[PDB]
Amino acid sequence: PALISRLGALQQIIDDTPGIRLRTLSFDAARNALQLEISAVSSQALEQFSQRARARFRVQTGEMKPRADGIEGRLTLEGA
Amino acid sequence: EPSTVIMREAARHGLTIVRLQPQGSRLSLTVQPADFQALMAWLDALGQAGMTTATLAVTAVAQQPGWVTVNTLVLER
Amino acid sequence: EPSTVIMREAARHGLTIVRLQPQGSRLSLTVQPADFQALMAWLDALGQAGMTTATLAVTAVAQQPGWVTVNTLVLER
Amino acid sequence: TVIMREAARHGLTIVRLQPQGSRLSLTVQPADFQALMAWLDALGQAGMTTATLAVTAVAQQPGWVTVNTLVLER
Repeated sequence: PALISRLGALQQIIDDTPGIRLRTLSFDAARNALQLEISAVSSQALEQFSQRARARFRVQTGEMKPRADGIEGRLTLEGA
Repeated sequence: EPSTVIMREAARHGLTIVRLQPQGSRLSLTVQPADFQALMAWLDALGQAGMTTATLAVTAVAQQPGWVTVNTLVLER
Repeated sequence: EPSTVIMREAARHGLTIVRLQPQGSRLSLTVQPADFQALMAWLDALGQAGMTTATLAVTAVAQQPGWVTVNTLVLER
Repeated sequence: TVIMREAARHGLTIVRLQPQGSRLSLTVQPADFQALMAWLDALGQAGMTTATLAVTAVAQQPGWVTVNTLVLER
């Protein structure tokens, strides 16, 4: 279950990074779409502690489509 | 017996089910604010028992670091 | 909606439902060992919501002061 | 401005460069995502942060994305 089972650690190592926090998460098996929503709790930590994170995806069986960043302490991932 | 296994495992992971309403082969669940890790452990356990997560939408509780509200949750056999 | 009101109130009173199986216009419930006071509060609340206790059989847990197993419980609307 | 010099230093190209006051709207060619981030992080150093960034992972890509939107500020 490479889709479901990778949530959790995925949540933690995000929430563990000094500066940011997983705000919102959505999964639809039918549409195969994992929408993530990461937020800032600082002032430029969403770019710094981020480049790193796209090494974490693509070491299991990934799903990465787009990644929108709109500086409303806002970063919208899709693992579809 | 699907509802029973869902509820027994829920209790085993510290979670509280409030609503358990079928659509058909799928059950729409309403769940109280939960530790996200516990939620996943629970769903993963259910996955091993043949009920897979069809839909899941959660939002972080802003003042509680590991916790989420469960907005949507639908299981399917 | 009978199952929903049962479950919501269960959570409100610190109780855990394991089984919720109908047998015609009445629901047979299986409940985890509980504080008797909480159990009564719960059933009393359900009574106010239009689900009356049709059957109830409980035994004290030895050696837990205040606690009972719910041996039989059948609700009716 | 050293947007263009750093772009070259990290492989691949800026195509269009329109201001709208203290912010620059860029169009950028499909890039290795890692290189893109290195570039933006370099630009971050000494001023000039990423205001907006929207990317799609162009199909059959060991690490590549198209840059749909990009706006820098400062």
